[PDB]
Amino acid sequence: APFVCQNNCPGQLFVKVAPNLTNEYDPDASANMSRIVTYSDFWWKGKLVFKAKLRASHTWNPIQQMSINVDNQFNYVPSNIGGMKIVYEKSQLAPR
Amino acid sequence: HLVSFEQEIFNVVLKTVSETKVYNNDLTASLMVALDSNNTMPFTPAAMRSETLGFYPWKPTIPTPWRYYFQWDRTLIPSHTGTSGTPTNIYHGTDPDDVQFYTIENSVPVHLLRTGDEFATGTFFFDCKPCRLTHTWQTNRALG
Amino acid sequence: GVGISTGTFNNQTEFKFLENGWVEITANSSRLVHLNMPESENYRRVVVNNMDKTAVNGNMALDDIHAQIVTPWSLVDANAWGVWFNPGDWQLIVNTMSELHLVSFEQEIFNVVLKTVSETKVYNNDLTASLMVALDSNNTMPFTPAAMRSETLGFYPWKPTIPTPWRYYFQWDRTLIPSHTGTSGTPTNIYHGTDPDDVQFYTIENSVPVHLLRTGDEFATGTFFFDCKPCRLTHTWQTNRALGLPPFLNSLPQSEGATNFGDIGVQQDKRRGVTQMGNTNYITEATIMRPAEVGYSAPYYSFEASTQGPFKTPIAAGRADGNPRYAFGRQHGQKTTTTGETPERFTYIAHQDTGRYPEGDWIQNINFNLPVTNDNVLLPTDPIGGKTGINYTNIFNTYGPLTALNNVPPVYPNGQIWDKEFDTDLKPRLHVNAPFVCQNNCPGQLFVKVAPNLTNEYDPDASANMSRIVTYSDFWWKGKLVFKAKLRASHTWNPIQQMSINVDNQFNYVPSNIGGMKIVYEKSQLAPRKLY
Amino acid sequence: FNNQTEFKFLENGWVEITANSSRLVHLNMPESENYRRVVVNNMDKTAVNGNMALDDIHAQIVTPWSLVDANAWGVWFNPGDWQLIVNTMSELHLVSFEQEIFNVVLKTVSETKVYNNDLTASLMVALDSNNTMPFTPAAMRSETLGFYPWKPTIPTPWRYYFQWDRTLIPSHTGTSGTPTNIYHGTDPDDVQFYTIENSVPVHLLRTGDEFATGTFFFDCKPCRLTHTWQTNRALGLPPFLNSLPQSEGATNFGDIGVQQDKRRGVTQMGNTNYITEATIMRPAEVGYSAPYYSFEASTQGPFKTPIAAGRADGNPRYAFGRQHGQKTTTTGETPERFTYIAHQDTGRYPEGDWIQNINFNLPVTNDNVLLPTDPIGGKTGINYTNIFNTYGPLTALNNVPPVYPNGQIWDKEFDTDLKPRLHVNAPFVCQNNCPGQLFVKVAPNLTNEYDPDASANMSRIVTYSDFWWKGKLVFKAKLRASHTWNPIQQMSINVDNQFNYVPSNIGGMKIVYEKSQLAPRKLY
Amino acid sequence: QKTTTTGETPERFTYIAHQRYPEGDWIQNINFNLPVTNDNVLLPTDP
Amino acid sequence: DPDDVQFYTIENSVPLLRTGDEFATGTFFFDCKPCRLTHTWQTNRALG
Repeated sequence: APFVCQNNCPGQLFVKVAPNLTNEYDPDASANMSRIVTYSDFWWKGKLVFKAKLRASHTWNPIQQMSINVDNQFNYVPSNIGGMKIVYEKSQLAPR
Repeated sequence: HLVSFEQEIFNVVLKTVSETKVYNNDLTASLMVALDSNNTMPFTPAAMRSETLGFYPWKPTIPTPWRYYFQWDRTLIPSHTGTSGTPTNIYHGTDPDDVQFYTIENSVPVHLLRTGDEFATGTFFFDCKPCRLTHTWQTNRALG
Repeated sequence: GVGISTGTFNNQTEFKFLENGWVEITANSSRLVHLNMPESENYRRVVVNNMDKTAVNGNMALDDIHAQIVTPWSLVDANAWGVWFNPGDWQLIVNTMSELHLVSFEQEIFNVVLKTVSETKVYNNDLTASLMVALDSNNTMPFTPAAMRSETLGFYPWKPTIPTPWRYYFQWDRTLIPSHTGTSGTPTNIYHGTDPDDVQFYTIENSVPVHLLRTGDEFATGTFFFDCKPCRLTHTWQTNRALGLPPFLNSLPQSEGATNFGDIGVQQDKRRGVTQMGNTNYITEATIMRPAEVGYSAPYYSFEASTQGPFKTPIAAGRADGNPRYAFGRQHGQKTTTTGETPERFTYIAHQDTGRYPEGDWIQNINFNLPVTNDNVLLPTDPIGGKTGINYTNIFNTYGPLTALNNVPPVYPNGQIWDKEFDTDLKPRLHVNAPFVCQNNCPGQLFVKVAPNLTNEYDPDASANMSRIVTYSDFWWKGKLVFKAKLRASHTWNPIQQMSINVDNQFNYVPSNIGGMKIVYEKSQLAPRKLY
Repeated sequence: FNNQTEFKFLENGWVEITANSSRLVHLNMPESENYRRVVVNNMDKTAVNGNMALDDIHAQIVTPWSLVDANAWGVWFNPGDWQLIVNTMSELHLVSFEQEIFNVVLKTVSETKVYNNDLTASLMVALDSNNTMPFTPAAMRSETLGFYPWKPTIPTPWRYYFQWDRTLIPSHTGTSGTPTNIYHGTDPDDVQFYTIENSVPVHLLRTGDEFATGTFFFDCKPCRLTHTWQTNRALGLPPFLNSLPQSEGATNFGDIGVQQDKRRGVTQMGNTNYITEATIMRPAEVGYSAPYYSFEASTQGPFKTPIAAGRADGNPRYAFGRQHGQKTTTTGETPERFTYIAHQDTGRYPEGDWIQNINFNLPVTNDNVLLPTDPIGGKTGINYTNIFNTYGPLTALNNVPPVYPNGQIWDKEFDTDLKPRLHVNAPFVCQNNCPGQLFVKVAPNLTNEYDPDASANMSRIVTYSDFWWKGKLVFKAKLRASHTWNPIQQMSINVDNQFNYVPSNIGGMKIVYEKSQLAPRKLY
Repeated sequence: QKTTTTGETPERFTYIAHQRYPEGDWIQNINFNLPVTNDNVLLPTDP
Repeated sequence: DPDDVQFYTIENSVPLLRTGDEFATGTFFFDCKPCRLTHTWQTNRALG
């Protein structure tokens, strides 16, 4: 990663479904618990916040930059049957 | 820089399946949720197994089924193809004085969420140094 | 909780006759709106190519090629007069008002209900699941007025409504070279190209915030205020001959009968006056100067081509060869008990007399012989380019610094109310499609989508989309469009034209008690207005 | 001296660009102090039949002054800075402009040659803060101050058009005789002779003193660094596709559902039923067909009727020299040239234009349609799309992009009562008043041999000057945002274009055209 | 990966980050015989 | 290589003199750790 938390990081978030125990089960059984077929779905939301410094031009020459071109164009729009992709993108472009 | 982070889980629904299949709601049972707020459990991000939440907004996602990697004892002497015989390749179990067992239910508080309530991770903050999105070409030949 | 409804149905439109000759018209409206789930949640890029009907020569106008991003969301668009005012209201406003403004607009969704299908089909409420709703309050999405396809909400209060599935244009290249029946060349027609310069893929989920409603809570767009210019409910009759002072008459008709006429006494070259003919002495009403030109001629049935294919050049006014033609279905005014697929159709023959008559006009040489020889005059029947049916008026254009024009009239029920300004640096002077143009921003388009009601069958790896429980939603939309309008006046001695229920048209309004209703079109501009 | 550019940041995402530019400026004394009324001619070439387009006849007042003009982009921004301006920002406004001049030098030549110092004499300078002199922007002739800081540059000798009368009746190859091709002199009512000496007060400068302006403040409306891609066909709501595809691959097109004559919608023209994407009503018109390569005759001879946006025709072609961006190591006199194929889709494509008769019988027959293939006036080349004009009240246009480095920045609004809606040459047009031009001249080092009775030019010692110049030009601009899931186009250094931006072995340099309006914008 | 492809094969890539060359360097004897003799230099070619 | 290009000029980056006038810098201050003249006596043979 580019960042590492020195003291501590944000907490690890765990989720589990409480058992829908059937009436036939009781704890004296040796076998695994008999449950009703159950599933849960939920909506998640979060907000990372970054601080960033806008660059400034110090060379005379223009720097390399990330750009759509004729070749890579269709990577960034869906297909007929609803496909999507996310092609990788380089991340330390400007010459220091 | 990293500055702040938060989460919330909201608009929960729990459901059950009746056998064709028919789909029904649940309200008495709960979605169990726990936040390891002090990094007590072994720190194990999902990118190691490549199972973080999906990247497209307009699609459901699955959370990774969690496991943590235990203590164990094993030896393997190297060899290369064309060598005769078989190397010493044995598993020995565990060092019981280094073994540790972790469980959520005694390590972390649990919220029994239901179809009607939220859980909100508090606004965390970071101490991270500047990342710098630029690169250097100068080798040792190009110094001075 | 679930048990309590939240909002009240209301179509009761009311007239507040405020002070000093202005009336504030609160067009409340309400409908029941029915959504099915999307066909699939994935955004699809689709491209259409009717090579079949446009490989045949001479079918240049039939072209339908385009690309569009078929989108899971649906659009709830009220931008049509029929959604707001009933025929009694329109009778009133056209007969009694002169000028009209657009003040403010509001929306709220309430009483949302969501249902799923279980085995014949048996239907139940899913009290836990959700409807997604999203307002583009900043107009980040491209403006897509549904009236141009007759896809607004339905114009009847009592009958339910279905909202249009949303889609928007995505850039394409095409050249279609024209050809006639009997051209050998088999012209170039190539369906392909998207430039990287121009790609714009917009998604609701990223571009705007979204609310996840449940059966029990409401969404309300706050009061958005328009800024627009006035619209005139009155029409101008003076084409250029009827402007200014008429000539003086020396011999008035002595009889009462219309078969006799009055005479100018002074011979045509002895007359006084001002002219725009530097080398000719005759003064005649076809030649006397006038302050400026009313109306403008334009090349009629001109198609022109830019990067995205050929298109019809719009014209600001008509004399039918320029007046708009409308087409619409059961939900928008066709007699609802009719079988069959053919949309009802009308052409709005506007009363605005500032049109042109391309069989009436000619050009003649600067020497200006009065009895023109054939070589010194270009009649509208003469060929151009050797073609027999094409004449000079098809190429002609008189638009100038001098040409005055009226705005497009309202048209009831199928016409638009508002449109958005083009984001060009140089703005056009009028819009052919709507009377009012939002200068700053238009009201946010409102989008809706049944929240995915997943089965237990979803995974990261499945190539197929998620296995959806078949789910549908019905919600009660309510809108409040507030107009402001001045009352008419009575300058003339003799009464203006007014809308009325003449005995023949009567049973186009009162319900054909077999079950049907219709909504016949009404002229919007009735009274005359003096131009100069 | 300064040539740094500073990007100060303001509240809410505006940015202020303080562009500094400085130069070492060289000026020889005039050939003569005589104002000259020169009539200029190419009589034989324009009198050969068919050569009307090359008609150069004009009259001008040659002046004993030079013009210091900073009115082009390359004076102020370098390729590195222009990248950041183009690719991060959506809108741009001019704020303010000032000049100042410093470290004047003044010398004479004597006889190898000895280059004397002449601290006694003076350099002559005139700031036209009163906007008296007719505006004569050097960008159109590629004569601005040079687009590099380091090497010196020369200010161009100044001149302005006099009035003239000319007629040139056109004729084709093989027409009989020579058509009426005459210069009729000038009308007395139109005459305008100006002199700097009675238009502007003149400062005298020496080695040891300096000059500075006040800050001109601009009133201009925004230029946009983004382009509109939608034409008429892409406005509004697409038709609903009843039969969506079932496979990937471009061969699997989608099919709009119900037949042509039975679809719903609105059409502007209505004697026939068909609602199609060509015929569906759209809110307005983007662009317009201008009559292409129309030349019109004035009192002062023929001229090209300009066009608002191009599709090559109508797109601007710049010709420029070594001081303004041609590779300075080159020898010879052929100027470098580029045609700026602008990004805007506001143009028009004449080969797809067609007209058809009112009746609209659907598969059209030859006698009821007019095509670009078809003659007008018997001329087998010229077709109706040349004489066509569809400027109308519904036409909408986008002001001209910036052209870097040769393009002009600001330009003056014409004094006419009815003013044009856009200018062809400059993105910004200044309404109330415009930057005062700056003129420079060298005072005569008269010989002792001068007297007023001699009718030849005044005898002078060979004199020349150089001086350092410093302009400061301030812009305000707005930063863009990620309105869309895809990345936009951007300017970049790549394997092919890298050597354009870095010097040669001899240390010469070049500057290459950078497409400005580079990000897409939602039109409707 | 393309959401609509079938199959179990993952998509792979490597980050050629903008920023050693083992084939291009050597270790030699301290005495520094400039036209170096075989025994006095160790090269990447050498087993 | 195109990513690596860094062309610089004094005139475009950095902010005149004659006989009888002068130039001066601002006064700089360092924050370096001190240099020391001590001799470490432990060697490959001598340790502890």
